[PDB]
Amino acid sequence: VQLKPGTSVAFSGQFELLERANHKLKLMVPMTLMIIFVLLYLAFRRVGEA
Amino acid sequence: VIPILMGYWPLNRFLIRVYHPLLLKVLHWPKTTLLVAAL
Amino acid sequence: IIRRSVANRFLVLMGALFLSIWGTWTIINTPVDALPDLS
Amino acid sequence: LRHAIEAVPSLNNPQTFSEQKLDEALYHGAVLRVRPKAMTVAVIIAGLLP
Repeated sequence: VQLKPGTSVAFSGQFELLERANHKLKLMVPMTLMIIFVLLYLAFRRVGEA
Repeated sequence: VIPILMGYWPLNRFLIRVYHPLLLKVLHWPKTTLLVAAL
Repeated sequence: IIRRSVANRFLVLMGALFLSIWGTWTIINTPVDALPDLS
Repeated sequence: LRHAIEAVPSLNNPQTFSEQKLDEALYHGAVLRVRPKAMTVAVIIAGLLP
């Protein structure tokens, strides 16, 4: 496709946000486990039980 | 933190040799040392 | 303050590792600029 | 220097006309304590020269 002088094209939709939202989730899911592990160990003072 | 990872894990002779006599001579006369410091 | 910290040193090491990871992430994700806004 | 002068020489001064050990105390406090001060000065100058 060729564009005429003084014309532009852009893309958008719901996906624009999803790719971001999901990404952010993948950053906080691990940390959670971490802040959970440090607690479980503190409860048993041993890594095996956690 | 430093104590934990510290428990887990030629040149000074020259400094002492150069410091000994000056230190002795300074301790001999402290007042003159303070005066030259003021100057 | 020093003895009670070396006592439970495993938790201190785990916290230090978590802090290192968090600081690395914050460093790789920190904005940049030349000079602060003086206007 | 305070640790040095506190450890050994706290017994001879009560006897008047006693300054030989008072100087040996400062010597002890200026022979084992030279490496820390030299290291501090060296690292302080080196972390700023660049």
